[PDB]
Amino acid sequence: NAVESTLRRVAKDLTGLRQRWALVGGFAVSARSEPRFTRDVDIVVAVANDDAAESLVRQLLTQQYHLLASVEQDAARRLAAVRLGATADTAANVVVDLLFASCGIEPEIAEAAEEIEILPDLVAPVATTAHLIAMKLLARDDDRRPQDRSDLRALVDAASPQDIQDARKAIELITLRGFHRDRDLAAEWTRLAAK
Repeated sequence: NAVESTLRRVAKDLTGLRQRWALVGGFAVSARSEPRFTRDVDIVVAVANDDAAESLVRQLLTQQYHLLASVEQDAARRLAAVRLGATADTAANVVVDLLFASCGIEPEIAEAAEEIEILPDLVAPVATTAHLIAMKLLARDDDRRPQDRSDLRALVDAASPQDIQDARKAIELITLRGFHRDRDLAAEWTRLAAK
């Protein structure tokens, strides 16, 4: 409700700014598999560099958002993501996460995303099932994020064989770019799948 209002708002704001963007997170998993409880908006935004990301964040802070946190890292792309606090709606305050260089394949995710009617009269770009599988494998944390393991099950159960292969190729690109850190994500996937 308030979450849905925030989604519509950030959707219209990013598109008006001509940003290459895609929904990830709960709305996207819900769209690709089984609707599940979602209380924030998670978006990938493909931009050229940190300077472009910061220019976009300053543009949003002139509108109905305030900055709650920045995620910075030692990589060539120092700005990984920002967390914004939305005030589109008035029942409760709602978080909006913008991901720039968090998983390392933000450009490919925005490019492969597909237009889907998420809400009545809201068509938004949604990450592919394969890209969501890759993202959830990377982000899985059972002490801090137990929804990831369940989301991953739902996504794999909803995927086609080609989706699975696309996910494995998405994992290799993440790894080629160093975003795996020290982890063999494909081997982790195999072991989770054995159950």
